[PDB]
Amino acid sequence: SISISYSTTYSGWTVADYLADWSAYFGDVNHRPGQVVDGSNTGGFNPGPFDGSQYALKSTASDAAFIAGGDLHYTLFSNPSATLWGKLDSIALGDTLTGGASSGGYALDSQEVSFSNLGLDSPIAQGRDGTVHKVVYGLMSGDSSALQGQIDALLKAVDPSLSINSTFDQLAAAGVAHATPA
Ligand code: HEM
Repeated sequence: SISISYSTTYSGWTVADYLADWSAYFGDVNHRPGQVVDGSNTGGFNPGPFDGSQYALKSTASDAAFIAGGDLHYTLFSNPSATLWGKLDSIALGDTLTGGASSGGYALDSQEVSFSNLGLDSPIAQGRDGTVHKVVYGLMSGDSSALQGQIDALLKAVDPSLSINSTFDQLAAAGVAHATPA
């Protein structure tokens, strides 16, 4: 089942409000044709260069950052082009990204919320329609809708009363979340 970690700061927030707000603040890095700039809005893989157990990206304007964890692959120019696919187990949100391939991984100096045991697996053949691609490219674009839809499905699978409209505290009471010190 999905497992959610949250700073006590967010105990009374709904997941949806937290995500809508975090993503709006992270803001669109404009990773689109004509605007991709290596080292500015590409993010990076560990160990990389285009595959690894983590993909991480910091905002081009705020300190906000996220880390996707699992077994991830980016096709670059190979068919189907510009596709992130593979197994996505976790998404961590916060600010102040640190690390990288030369450190052995990425971390957030301030990790606010993480969603683990996501169990998302997208085959390469689905290309940019795959869930993994939609979730992460949505985040890169300042749009947590795809992530929200996957979290909602995972929460309903535990119990239909649970959803992104539950508070983190409600989800902790339901057995799927736990707090970390603020
Ligand atoms: C090491 C990380 C990455 C590098 C170096 C990279 C590089 C590129 C390059 C060179 C382009 C062509 C457009 C341009 O140059 O302006 C591009 C486009 C694109 N990339 Fe990335 N990318 C990375 C990560 C990702 C990730 C993780 C995703 C999805 C989750 C993604 C999704 C896309 C999409 C959707 C396009 C536009 C495709 C289109 O509409 O033609 N990229 N990327």
